[PDB]
Amino acid sequence: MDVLYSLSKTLKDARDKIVEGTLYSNVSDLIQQFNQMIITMNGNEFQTGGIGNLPIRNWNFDFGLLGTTLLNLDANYVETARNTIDYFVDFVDNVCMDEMVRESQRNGIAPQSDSLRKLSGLKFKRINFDNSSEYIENWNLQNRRQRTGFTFHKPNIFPYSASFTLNRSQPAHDNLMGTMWLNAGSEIQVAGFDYSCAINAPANTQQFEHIVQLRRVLTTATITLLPDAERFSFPRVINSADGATTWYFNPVILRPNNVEVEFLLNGQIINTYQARFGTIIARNFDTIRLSFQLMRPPNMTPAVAALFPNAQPFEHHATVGLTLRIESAVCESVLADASETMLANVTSVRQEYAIPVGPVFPPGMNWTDLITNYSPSREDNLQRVFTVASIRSMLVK
Amino acid sequence: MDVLYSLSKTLKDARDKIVEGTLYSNVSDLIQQFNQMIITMNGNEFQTGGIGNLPIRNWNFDFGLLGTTLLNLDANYVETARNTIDYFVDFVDNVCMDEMVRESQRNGIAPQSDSLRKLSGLKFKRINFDNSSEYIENWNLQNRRQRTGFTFHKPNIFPYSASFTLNRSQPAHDNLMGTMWLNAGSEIQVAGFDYSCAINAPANTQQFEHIVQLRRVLTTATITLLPDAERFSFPRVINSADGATTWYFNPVILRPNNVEVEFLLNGQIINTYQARFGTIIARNFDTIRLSFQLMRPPNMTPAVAALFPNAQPFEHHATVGLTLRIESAVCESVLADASETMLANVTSVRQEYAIPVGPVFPPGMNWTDLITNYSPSREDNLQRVFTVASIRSMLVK
Amino acid sequence: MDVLYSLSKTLKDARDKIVEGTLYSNVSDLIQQFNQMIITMNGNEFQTGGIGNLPIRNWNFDFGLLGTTLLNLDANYVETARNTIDYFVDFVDNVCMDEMVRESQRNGIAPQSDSLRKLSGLKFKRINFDNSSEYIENWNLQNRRQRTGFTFHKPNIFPYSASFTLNRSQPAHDNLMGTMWLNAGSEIQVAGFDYSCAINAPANTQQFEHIVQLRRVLTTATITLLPDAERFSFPRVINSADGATTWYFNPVILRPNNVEVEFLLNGQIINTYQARFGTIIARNFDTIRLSFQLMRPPNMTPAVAALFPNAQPFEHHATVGLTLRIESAVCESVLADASETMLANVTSVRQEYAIPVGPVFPPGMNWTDLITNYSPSREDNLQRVFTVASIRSMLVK
Amino acid sequence: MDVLYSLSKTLKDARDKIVEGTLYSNVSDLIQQFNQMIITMNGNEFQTGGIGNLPIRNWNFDFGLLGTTLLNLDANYVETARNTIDYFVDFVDNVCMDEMVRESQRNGIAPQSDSLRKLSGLKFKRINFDNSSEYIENWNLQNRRQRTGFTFHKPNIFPYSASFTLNRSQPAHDNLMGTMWLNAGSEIQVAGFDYSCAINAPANTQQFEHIVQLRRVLTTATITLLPDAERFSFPRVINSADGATTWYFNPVILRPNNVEVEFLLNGQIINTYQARFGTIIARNFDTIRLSFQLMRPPNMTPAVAALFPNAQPFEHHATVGLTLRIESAVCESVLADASETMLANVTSVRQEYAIPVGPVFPPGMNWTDLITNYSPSREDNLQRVFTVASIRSMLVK
Amino acid sequence: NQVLNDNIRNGHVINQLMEALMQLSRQQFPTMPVDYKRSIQRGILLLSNRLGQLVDLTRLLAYNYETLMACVTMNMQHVQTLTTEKLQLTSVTSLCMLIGNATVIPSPQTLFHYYNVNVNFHSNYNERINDAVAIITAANRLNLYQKKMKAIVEDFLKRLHIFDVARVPDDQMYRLRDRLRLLPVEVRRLDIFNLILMNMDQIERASDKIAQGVIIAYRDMQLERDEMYGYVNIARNLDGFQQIN
Repeated sequence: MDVLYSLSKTLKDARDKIVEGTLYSNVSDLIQQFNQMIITMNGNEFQTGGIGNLPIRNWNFDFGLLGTTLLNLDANYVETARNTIDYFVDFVDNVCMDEMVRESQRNGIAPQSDSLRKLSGLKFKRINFDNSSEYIENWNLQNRRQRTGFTFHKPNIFPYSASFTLNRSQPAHDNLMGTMWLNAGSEIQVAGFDYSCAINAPANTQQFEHIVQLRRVLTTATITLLPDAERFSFPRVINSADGATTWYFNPVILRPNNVEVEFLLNGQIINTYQARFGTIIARNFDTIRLSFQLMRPPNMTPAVAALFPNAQPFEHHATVGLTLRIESAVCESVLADASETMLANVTSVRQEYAIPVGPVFPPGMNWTDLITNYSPSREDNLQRVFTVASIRSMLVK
Repeated sequence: MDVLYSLSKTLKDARDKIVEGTLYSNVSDLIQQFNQMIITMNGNEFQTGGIGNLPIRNWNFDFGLLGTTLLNLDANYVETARNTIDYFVDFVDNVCMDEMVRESQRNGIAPQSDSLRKLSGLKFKRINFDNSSEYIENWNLQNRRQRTGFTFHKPNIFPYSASFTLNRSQPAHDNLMGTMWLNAGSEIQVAGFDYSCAINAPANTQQFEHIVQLRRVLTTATITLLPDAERFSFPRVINSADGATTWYFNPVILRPNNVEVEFLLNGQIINTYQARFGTIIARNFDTIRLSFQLMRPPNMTPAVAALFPNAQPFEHHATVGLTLRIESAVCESVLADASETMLANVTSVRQEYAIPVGPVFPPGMNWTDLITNYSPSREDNLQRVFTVASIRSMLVK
Repeated sequence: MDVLYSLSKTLKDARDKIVEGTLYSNVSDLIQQFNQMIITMNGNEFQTGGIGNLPIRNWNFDFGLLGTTLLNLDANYVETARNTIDYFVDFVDNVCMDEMVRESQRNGIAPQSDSLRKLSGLKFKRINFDNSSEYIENWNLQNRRQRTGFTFHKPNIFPYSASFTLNRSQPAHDNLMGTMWLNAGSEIQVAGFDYSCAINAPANTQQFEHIVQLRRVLTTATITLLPDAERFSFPRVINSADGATTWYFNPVILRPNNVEVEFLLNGQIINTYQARFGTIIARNFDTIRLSFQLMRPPNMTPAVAALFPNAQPFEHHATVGLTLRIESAVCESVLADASETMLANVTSVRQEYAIPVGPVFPPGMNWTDLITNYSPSREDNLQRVFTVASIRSMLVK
Repeated sequence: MDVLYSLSKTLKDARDKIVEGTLYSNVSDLIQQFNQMIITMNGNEFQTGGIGNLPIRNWNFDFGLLGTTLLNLDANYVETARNTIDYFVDFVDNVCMDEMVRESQRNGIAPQSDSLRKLSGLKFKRINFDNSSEYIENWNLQNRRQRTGFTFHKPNIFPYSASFTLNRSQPAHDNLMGTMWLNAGSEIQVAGFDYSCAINAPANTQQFEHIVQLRRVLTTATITLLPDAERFSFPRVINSADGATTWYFNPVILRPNNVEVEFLLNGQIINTYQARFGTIIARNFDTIRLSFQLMRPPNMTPAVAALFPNAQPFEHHATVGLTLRIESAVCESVLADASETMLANVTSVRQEYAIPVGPVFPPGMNWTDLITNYSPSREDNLQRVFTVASIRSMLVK
Repeated sequence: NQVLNDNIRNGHVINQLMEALMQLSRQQFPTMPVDYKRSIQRGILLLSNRLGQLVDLTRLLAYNYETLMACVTMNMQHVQTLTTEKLQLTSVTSLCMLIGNATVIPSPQTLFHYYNVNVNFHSNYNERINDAVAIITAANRLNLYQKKMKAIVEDFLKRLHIFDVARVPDDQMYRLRDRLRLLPVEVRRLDIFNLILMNMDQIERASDKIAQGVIIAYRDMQLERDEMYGYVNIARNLDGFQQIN
């Protein structure tokens, strides 16, 4: 594996640092590394593909080496080189792709393809170098074992979930109390509604709560917390819990009272914020708990008083809400986020080559399904597959 | 051109790797490269400016070299160097800017300035080096004809468009049916409304559709698709199609029925998703088609039934919607996105120096106008101009 | 590829400059080039054909060279040569044809055949020369990147389109107003008709407009614009828009009033001509817009007055029209035209050998279908395929 | 001038015969010629522009030579050359364009620009070579003076003219007799009409005649002559000669009787054809005379008899016509035709750079205006300007 | 300049040496009689200690070859010579452990002298080549079907000095021609022959002693008169009677 990596930074730091004119010296340490490779190769043969609409190409080697004591590289030098690189390019592509679809369960964390199973071989280790590509940097540390980790923008930790829970309801659905929410990606919006505007509630206050359990711990999270859930601030006709009928939601929004956000880790409060809107830091957590209340306004102008009668029908439904967005965070496990193309690369290669559904990943590499049941096997396969996608993107985008 | 690049990584990997302390051996491969330059230069003259409020500064060359002696770097060594770099800095700036304004129809791609036309000269080529800066990496590969590529977060592919289409309307605008939308940047929100709540529609279902044609193909796109269009979920007073009057929109939202998103490429469906909300991958497409329906609720509680009478007036307007956001994607053409400063750099330099409107770019480098009529000439000029902005940002931010 | 080219100008500038008599001195610079080839060749084995009804002939080489002796060609010299050329002729044919059928979606712009994939090899490049054949001249410039360009007589830019648009109609189709046209090849004919002869129209003038969007920009176009559309100047019985019935068109022609032709590029007017018939130049455009009016004659002799009553039935239908023909133009993309045999050569070879429909080109290389959806892939394949056809026509017509 | 030419076939026969591979030998006779140039140049400062929107790029010359110390051209050799050609390319363009606008009455047949006035200089004549480009071939022969000449497909000899002549008319325009025609480009269509169907005409035959005087003699013309003028075979409402009213033309077509076409030169019949339709040759003429008659049918079936009464009203108007098209011809003077891009090139460069109207050419290089008053000055300027356009098209299309 | 190079590695990065040693530093073990490992490893160490210096050796050559080399015009493809050149490991071994802080290089004057020679030589080869070619080609369009073979070749090689012909397999000399008879010709050389041929005819008849053939008519024929010869029997035109070369 680590093998694979090199094969690339080799070419990039190559197809990049080797141009018409450059003084020699800044490549001496480079040329060398390069050649070393060629040697190890030439002689051994390779097999690529064999599944679905995946071509089956064969490969051989025997390419001259490279000059040493020159000075300034003449055009002629380049072309006689680019022609030798373009075989490795078109190669690696066919290599990544081949091991970017195979999956195993017992040991689906390691190499699979007849291409790679031969790379982990010992006579090959003669290449590994310059491991500064964020992903490999993390692959290794995981191998030896330790505080791994990655960087994500608007991470994708919440499987899509859009639903409601009626804590008080009746057939006519004319006096409900409960919550409705949308958990998706890095965002949570939750609203608590009470058709009665806490008219008969103790202290004229109705308590609400929304708990979200992450499938993986997030550390060093920068989070935006804002009052109100715009998504649940408009009139809706919704299906009943049993699907037998539809109810009407006609919200009027009040400020959430006694807002308390807790970021817990294994049941323990790690961070807690009381009514603090704006930017907050949650340093280590696997659960978010949002508690907020609807408090019936003790003083109301006529226009307001008119919305909240002492008796039904309740036509304006008091609603309070919160919006929470994880802008950035670190996770010890790979995840999809709003900036990295890994998930899209893996999903795209599989779709383009009509790769059959396997035993590990959900059909279509569906993110919601994947994160909902993020088993150790799916994570090991995902990491292997994401690391390969990142190696590929150094050369082919 | 490639020339230009070096001139920078030269300075950065310079103004950075050279400080009071370190051993010579950590820059031996570097010092060299540097000097080589100085030589080629000294003796040659350059001139820049002469367009708008842009100065017309003249530059000359004949500078010393550098000790290949010393084991360690003494402060005195630095200062006698920084003083020589600060002429190249203040230079390059005046160089980038000069060729970051001139545009052309025929060969709108190639150089233009009396400064650069002289750089592509052969006697200079002796400089190129370390081309790992994502942009140059791509400039080259394009001069050779190869599958290029870039990386963007919340890309800016949709020219601003906010409008509606009334499929059924009448003078009073009291029983309309149609769609309204907002396409902007990387996001699309579209709502389908039917004032009659499909009372007389076949199967009590009204079909809607929204098609968006990208000006450039996007590949490896990670996309968030969510039901509902919050932007069109509130009461509005809108101008009529002919601008002669205003109509009232009073939405009540229902879940979009039979949602189908198709990502097409040249008329062919590449990806299709049926009612899948959350994160989805669209691997290669130039068109997005969103189809969704409003289905009159077959079972309604009294409160709901009251909103949808058998006869006009229709006072609550049934609305279904979708929201689609392209978080990240790859494009073979340069584009503005939510993270890169290229567009802003180019636009800012032109604004600061009162650069007159030219024959290629729309006034003010207006993004909507640019992407709406993204001609080959605008793209070649944009790429040249974006690549220069990226070279400049390595030294001057 | 470029390889291929030489192989020909080699033979032509050969089978042409070599006959019973001529002095050696007219071929010294030639003979040489020739031999060089032979060498590189013999020793290597080839295979051509397979796909469809195309024989698979195998080719070996090992031909002795020439003489630099005789400085006055003797018949005997020729024959011992022609016999060696006739193997290369009958060869190349079988070579062109083989790569003149294979298409590829992904990277279907480069070589495909087991014959050519081996030609682009490096050890062969030792041949390339005399690239003055208009097509290769352009192939190269495209490889590096630059304003390419070809020359065409009566170009074939308009996909066949013959239709009408009724702007005012009614079931009886006895008082229609609209336009009918024929766009095909390099010609456009459009007529605007108003059964009422603008009797109730503002200023007794009915405005018409016809817009045609080219799939590729044409530059340096010499165009003939004439008033009247002869094609729509005679009585017709036409199918209704819905195909349910037929209407009667009985035209009487009047001069088109306020004729304005605009040649636009990306929405901008590049050339505009007001009522100018004859020869006009459109220097760069992707769209043609023809605007013209029917103005009811303010003064009419009895015979004319009788054709245009104040009330229906309207029996003589006032019609105005325009005819526009692009005699010649330049396009950066290959196109079919009225003089070049490229399209016909490619289409003919495929038809003769019963080549199966592939993934790129429409069935039968149908021009209308091709130009209607002229994707980048179709253009790259078309150019490759047209360039090969042109190489072949240097020897085999 | 002739100078200019070389500068190109130099580059074409260069950028074409110089590529990675070939044996030196192919270019020995070439390389030489090339260098010779460089020498003569280096050291001379050149200025281009200074009018309308035409940049003013200045050019210096200091370029190396071309070693002749090689057999097979190594890639490195090319690039170090292409880089030197691309300065001459981008140069010549700016050179052609500069002298492709200025006009002079007195000596219009001569050079103008500060760029070219310096080229005709003597010290430069050391270059001239390979003058086989149809246009230069003709430029030369014109200065020593002799039988010059060109080739044109569907030439453009007829200024647009569309009109009629009423030989018998009256206020009501109910019994007219005359001709109507369209002369444009290489085509003539003429119809003779007699509302009375020669009822009172001697021998019941009405004679017609159409004479067209060419502004230049055409030789070796291949011409298509067909009976009938389709353009004048349909119903029309036409403006009266004085513009005061409109008349009605309702044609019914009969075969033209006693057709005689005469191609005259200085009043002498050079070719005459009696009723010969199809392809005819007119070998040398400056005038075409078409004579044809309408003969009242001596025998008529009832349906025919009904169209032609003995007394007015005459409702079906007997019409006979001819169509003549010059497919190809040779002219001693340059002309626009349906294949060459010269006129379009000159017109396009002037339009693109907003070149002001000058003293020689009509506004917009209008062809009809130009050919209508084709003075010696306009022809000399046109030839100079067309020859330059042809030199330019060898490199830039 | 096809001058087969070699590892910058070798060059001065030397280490190969350092590695050649480190690998040696761990070969000290059993198997057979004692008078063995003892003697063996002891020798090895003498390489090790000296390694500090052995380094220097690499540097030396590295440079020298890498230097000298430069001044060589004569391209140099790698071939399997037919002759060896004995090298006694004796000397090798000496050089090895026997070099100290010595440091020598090519005297300036020395270097030039080197260039100069290859130069001349080259020039001669190239030149004679042209001299050669020119002749042979002429030899053919002159129908001088005779020498063409050896004749020219002999002189050729001689002027090249270096080899004593004779011992040249006959397959070689001829094969040599076969290759020569396929090249252009120094414009100079060529350009002149073209000249001579064009005038050739003119000279031949223009001579005083010798003319082209005579005709026989057995027809009392009328003698002609020409100012320069008086009453003579010439005739600048033979047409109407067979020709027998």
